[PDB]
Amino acid sequence: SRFPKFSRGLSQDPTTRRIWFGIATAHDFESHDDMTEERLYQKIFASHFGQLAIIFLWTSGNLFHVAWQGNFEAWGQDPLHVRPIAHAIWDPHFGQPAVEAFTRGGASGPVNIAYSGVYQWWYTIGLRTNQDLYGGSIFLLFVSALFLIAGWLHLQPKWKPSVSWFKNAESRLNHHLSGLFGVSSLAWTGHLVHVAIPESRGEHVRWNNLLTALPHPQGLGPFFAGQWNVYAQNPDSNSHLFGTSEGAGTAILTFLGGFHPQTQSLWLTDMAHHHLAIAVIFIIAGHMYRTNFGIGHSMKEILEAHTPPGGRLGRGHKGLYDTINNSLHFQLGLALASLGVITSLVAQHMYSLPPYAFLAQDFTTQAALYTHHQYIAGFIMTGAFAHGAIFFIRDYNPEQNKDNVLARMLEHKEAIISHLSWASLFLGFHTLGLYVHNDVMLAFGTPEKQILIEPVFAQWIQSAHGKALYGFDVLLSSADSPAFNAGQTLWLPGWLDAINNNSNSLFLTIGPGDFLVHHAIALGLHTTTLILVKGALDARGSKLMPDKKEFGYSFPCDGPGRGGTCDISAWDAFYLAVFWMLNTIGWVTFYWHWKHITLWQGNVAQFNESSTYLMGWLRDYLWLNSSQLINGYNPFGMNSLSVWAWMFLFGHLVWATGFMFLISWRGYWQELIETLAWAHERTPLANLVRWKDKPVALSIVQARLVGLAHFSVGYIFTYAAFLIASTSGKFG
Amino acid sequence: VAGLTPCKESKGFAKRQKQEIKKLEGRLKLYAPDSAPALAINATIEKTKRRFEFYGNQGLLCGTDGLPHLIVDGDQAHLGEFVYPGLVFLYIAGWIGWVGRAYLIDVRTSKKPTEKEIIIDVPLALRIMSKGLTWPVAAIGELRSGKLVEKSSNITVSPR
Amino acid sequence: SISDSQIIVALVSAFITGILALRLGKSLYQ
Amino acid sequence: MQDVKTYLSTAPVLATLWFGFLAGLLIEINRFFPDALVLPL
Amino acid sequence: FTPPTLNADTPAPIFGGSTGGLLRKAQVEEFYVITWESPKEQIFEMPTGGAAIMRSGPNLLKLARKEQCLALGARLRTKFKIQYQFYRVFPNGEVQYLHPKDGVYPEKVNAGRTAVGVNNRSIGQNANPAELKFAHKQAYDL
Amino acid sequence: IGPKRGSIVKVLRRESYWFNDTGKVVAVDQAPGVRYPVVVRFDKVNYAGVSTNNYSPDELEQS
Amino acid sequence: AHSVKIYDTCIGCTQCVRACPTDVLEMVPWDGCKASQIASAPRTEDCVGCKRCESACPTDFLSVRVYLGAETTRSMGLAY
Amino acid sequence: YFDLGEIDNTTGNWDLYGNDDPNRYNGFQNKFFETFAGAFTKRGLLLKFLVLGGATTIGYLGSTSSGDLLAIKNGPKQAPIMGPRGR
Amino acid sequence: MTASYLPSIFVPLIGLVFPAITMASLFIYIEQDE
Ligand code: CLA
Ligand code: CLA
Ligand SMILES: CC1=C(/C=C/C(C)=C/C=C/C(C)=C/C=C/C=C(C)/C=C/C=C(C)/C=C/C2=C(C)CCCC2(C)C)C(C)(C)CCC1
Ligand code: SF4
Repeated sequence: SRFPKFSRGLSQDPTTRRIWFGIATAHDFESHDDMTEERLYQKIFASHFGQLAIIFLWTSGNLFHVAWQGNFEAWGQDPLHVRPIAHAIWDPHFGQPAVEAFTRGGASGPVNIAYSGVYQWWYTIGLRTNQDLYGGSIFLLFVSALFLIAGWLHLQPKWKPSVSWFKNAESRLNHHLSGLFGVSSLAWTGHLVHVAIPESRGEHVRWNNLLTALPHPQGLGPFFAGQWNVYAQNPDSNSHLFGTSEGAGTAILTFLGGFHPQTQSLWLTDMAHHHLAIAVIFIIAGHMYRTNFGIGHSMKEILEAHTPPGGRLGRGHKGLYDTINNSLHFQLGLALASLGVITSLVAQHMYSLPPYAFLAQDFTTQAALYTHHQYIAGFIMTGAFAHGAIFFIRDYNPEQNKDNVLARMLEHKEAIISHLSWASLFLGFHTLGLYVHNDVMLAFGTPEKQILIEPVFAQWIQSAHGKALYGFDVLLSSADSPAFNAGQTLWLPGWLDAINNNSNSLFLTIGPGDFLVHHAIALGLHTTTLILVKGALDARGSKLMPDKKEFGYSFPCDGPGRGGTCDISAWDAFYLAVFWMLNTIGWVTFYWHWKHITLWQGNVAQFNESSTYLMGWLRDYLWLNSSQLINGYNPFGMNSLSVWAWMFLFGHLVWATGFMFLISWRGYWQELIETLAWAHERTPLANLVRWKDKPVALSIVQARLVGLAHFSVGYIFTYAAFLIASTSGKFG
Repeated sequence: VAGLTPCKESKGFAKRQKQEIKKLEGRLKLYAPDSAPALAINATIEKTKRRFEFYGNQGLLCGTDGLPHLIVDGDQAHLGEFVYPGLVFLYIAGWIGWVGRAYLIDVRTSKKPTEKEIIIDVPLALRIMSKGLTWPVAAIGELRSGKLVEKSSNITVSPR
Repeated sequence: SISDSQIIVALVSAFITGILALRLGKSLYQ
Repeated sequence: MQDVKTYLSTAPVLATLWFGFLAGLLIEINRFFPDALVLPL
Repeated sequence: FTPPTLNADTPAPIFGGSTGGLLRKAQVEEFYVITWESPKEQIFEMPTGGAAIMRSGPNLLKLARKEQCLALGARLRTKFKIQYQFYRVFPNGEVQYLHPKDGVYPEKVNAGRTAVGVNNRSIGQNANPAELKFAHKQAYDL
Repeated sequence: IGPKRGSIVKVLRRESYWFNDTGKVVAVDQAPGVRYPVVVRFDKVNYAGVSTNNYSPDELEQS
Repeated sequence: AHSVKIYDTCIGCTQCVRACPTDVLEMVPWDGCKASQIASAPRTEDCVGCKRCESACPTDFLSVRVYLGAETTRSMGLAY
Repeated sequence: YFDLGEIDNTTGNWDLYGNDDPNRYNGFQNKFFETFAGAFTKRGLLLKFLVLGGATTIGYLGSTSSGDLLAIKNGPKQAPIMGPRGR
Repeated sequence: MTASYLPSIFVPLIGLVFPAITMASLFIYIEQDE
């Protein structure tokens, strides 16, 4: 029983593949040998605890480095002219120009400038000194230690929970909606009201004076007497400076809307009310399902009773409760689908409605924070679709799902794949033809001959929000609508002042280039959805190979016969759609960074004239913003962007190195390693050294994964460098 | 509409007409006035002046960039930007789709159906390329009679 | 700014956390 | 012409003759009616 | 069928030496010996790479893989009318006769061999993997 | 056995390339014990390039 | 190592055995076809997994089927 | 070339460059090396003090190094470079 | 910076010693015959 011990079939492999696949089949717990239901769910539960401990031990070190090597107090004194320091650098390979050039933010040595928005976050939430961040780091060290204790505890046989506890979906949803989403957002509200609002108003509220510092002039009297408007009585004025007592109000739960006029960020009183609202509604929504007390819902009978009587949905959702509850890949795919749609809702709502103080002014931090959640969301959504494919191979029972909606997806799967194919082809011919046409017209000396389409649907939606720039004047931009008159005394005085401003990123002025790149975005989502729906629905089998389910999920191919069956598996469709999410989110974040990099220095006409054709994208965005990127180090000297100039070139290595695994395939390298094995076995003084693992080439799935991971690492490092060097070196 | 001035009264659209002829007039300064390459630039200037006087007379909308923008919502002023040439397109594109569909039905009932697609039967092709003129009356006519779509019992379907 | 002795408190509490991470990894093995 | 016109009716020749006529037509539309961004009819 | 015994006295084809021959897998794991009877002195393509003069009598060739024995064996079954057999030799000294097992080649049917690895159903009647979760059996071996 | 020689049948076998496709029967084996006696010829080849396949009478209907 | 399975759709055309480069397949007597023979895989531990038998099988869908499972030094095709 | 009496000679188990000379040094040189390298013999013992001794010897000269010895302990020797937008 | 010398200690151990601890202990572990 060698490594890997979870799979007996890989332990008898005498090659290097045994070393490789044991790393990659390490967390695929259900594919293990001598493996049961209880061990599956308990190992997944303790792996969740280890994941929670890693997240909290990560946050602890991102708090410890700000408290220890970062100037959080100096950034708190002046958040506009001080660069936030992540951590100090101890590199033995620096020369004296590198030590003298990485010393930023008034530090004593070479430090890294934090582009993660942790200073803006911790400032808005109430943390002011380094001692508060250190106490938070020790507290989250304790929390991660408690989660390690709980992870070890639930693997002990006294505290092992059974699968019936794990598959209790009603109790899990009630205690998740009530506890995880309700009492934590009500806990939050208690922080935002007790700590963050008085620290925005200058009052230092800590644990020593928690029971004495009253958050309102009349606290908990008007709450229980019903007059809640006392908590919205005296809001913060427009002369309020953040962190100071002057210009401040006393109301803890306002409904002002819009932005704080000095930080260009959301009001802590609004976010406190926001959390009291997504706390009351989640504790009320957490009393829905039936657990132990007679009242509630059984979701099995909800899904059984939700059948349309015309038969257009077949049996409806009958048999889907056992389908989700028995399949961990269905629950994980649903969780990652929801998580991608909310990690992208995170990205879309922290740039346009900045929630943290002095985050809108720090431009490259905002750029990093958008690109972060759009790449983490384009890998979470692809993981959702890949887990739908793994559900259809190793977890979907056609007998249990008989003529329900999930079986009817397989019944008309060629219609879904062909219509996603039509939509992708439509968007591709139209977007490419219009961009290439606008390229030809700028090439042929005639900018007026472009097909420029004003995006009047989304401009109509912006005028429906309150933008008076386009002059549609339908609702919330005209005073004759009932929605405006229902809102003009309640939230719209903040919202209209925030949306009619042209310096912020709240619902920006869009044009024909925005139309064209939104069809690029629709092309990217549609073609990624095409490959992923095609992988998920041809997961069990297809007309080329009907027994794809009996070959597992991530099998390489089926041989050169029947024309050729390369990339036939559903993992290979996931593999081909990782390139499409990289291209999609590359287009998304190209559009974001160029729409904002022209907004921040003022000349939005550069984007309005140049984004309609791809030579403007190549020249005015990829070439123009890379001026101080690749000049980070020269023969003459090196700048502070030099690490971002190396990380850019580094990306062009790793990405191109992926091509070595994605173009060249196995048997060339297998014969090459055969010649290498002969050469080592015949070389004098080196033949004495043996291998225990037989040297083989990388296997076919492993080759696609290694090329895909290299492609992804190079792709995220070329853009992390360019994006954090073409905004942080030319601020604006 | 959508914050766009008309191109006949747009100062940016008239600026692009001024700086395009001036680019071509400076190209004309290094040639003889009766020379053959100077007649091409003189024809280019008259092609440019015809273009700018055509864009302003069609009620095109020009933005702050001085460029004509198309309104594709279906505006009664803006029918010839998307709706009128879209219906012209879909008639021509449906003509391509109807005579290629009717050719495949005409060669499926043949002795060698695969030799009539590499070697396209031009008397069979040209007698239905004329018939693709009236194709909305023949596509919805086949849709109402059920001949447009095939029933799913006779369609090759990959297994679940 | 934090002090010298507070770094000692953090390093012990991370070493205690590193033991509890080592204890879970032994139990995840078994 | 029992076989010469069969070669002339093949897929690459008929694609060359149609797209030669098609690009020949669309160029000649773009001479007498150039810079056409809006259909007036 | 009595299996043939490896004589270990028949000589090798006249070969100048190759670098594609026996590596250390021959020394510690296995190597394959193919024995065949020849009409005359011919020249054949070596499956390790090269050409050798094969003898006028019985020949012995040492190969590293079982695929090298069939690639040689099907070469001297189609180009030449030569019956062949090969063996599997282990480093302890045991010679395991491998092909043909019944004495007649597996393309031709023999009554002595039995059906093993044969399913009485088709591919479309194989069971789904969702109803065979957490078992040693899989969708095809039952 | 079989429907008829020279008849038009439709394949009900899920894993065949010619599922829900019109095929022409060229041979039915009347020997007992044969699982798939009906030999059906198709106008279109599969990915292997062949058009000849053997099916049981339970996997075909007359169309 | 690799598991090669023969199904009852086989017609006994023998070309799966003829395409086999490691002598896995053999033709045993059978009563379910005109040729009165079906393939079998007794030496399936010698299978490299190349699926030359699946490329040479004329039955739709395939009668010989190779499932890539645990891979050893037989099924990796090494000489060292 | 197959023998069935000598299985190693017919498979490639050859000492191609080996020698069967028993000794070529003297007793004075041999007794010096086994005395000094006697505490370095056992693999489990040698792996313990090489990890523990190797961790100390990189932390010593990492910390006792000077400004001219290593530039990261020298620190900045000029005015800091101010970035754009006053940052 | 509070303690400037812990950069000079932990970056050599977690950068050089700890991979030399982890990769050597894994290479023993992945090549155990057991
Ligand atoms: C009130 C009771 C209670 C509460 C607090 C929880 C709490 C939790 N359970 Mg649990 N559970 C309970 C009872 C409870 N459960 C019951 C009764 C059942 C029995 C059936 C279960 C059975 C159950 C299972 C079997 C599993 C859980 C798991 C978990 C964890 C979820 C994963 C996680 O941490 O994500 C944290 C998620 C959130 C905090 C919600 C955030 C929502 C979105 C995604 C984000 C929105 C937040 C906001 C925008 C972000 C701003 C922050 C940003 C500034 C940084 C969490 C600790 C899993 C786990 O991790 O195990 C250790 C697990 O395996 N539980
Ligand atoms: C975080 C990782 C890490 C760290 C701390 C260092 C540290 C160092 N690198 Mg190194 N390096 C690493 C990763 C690492 N490297 C990797 C990943 C790459 C591959 C791309 C390189 C490639 C590289 C090369 C090519 C060279 C350096 C050199 C240097 C030295 C530059 C400082 C100097 O001028 O000393 C000057 C030199 C000294 C003061 C000599 C000290 C040598 C000590 C005494 C060794 C003592 C025994 C040792 C500790 C045993 C280790 C046991 C084990 C547990 C780790 C320094 C020792 C240079 C050097 O001089 O190497 C020594 C050099 O030539 N690095
Ligand atoms: C295959 C599969 C799978 C998966 C799938 C996926 C992944 C999907 C996705 C999907 C998605 C991811 C979707 C999403 C969606 C969303 C939506 C659909 C939204 C909508 C919204 C709305 C409708 C709202 C409304 C509104 C508006 C619009 C405005 C105003 C406001 C309001 C609110 C009113 C699973 C796992 C299950 C398993 C099985 C198989
Ligand atoms: S081994 Fe490679 S080339 Fe051969 S069929 Fe599989 S994927 Fe295709």
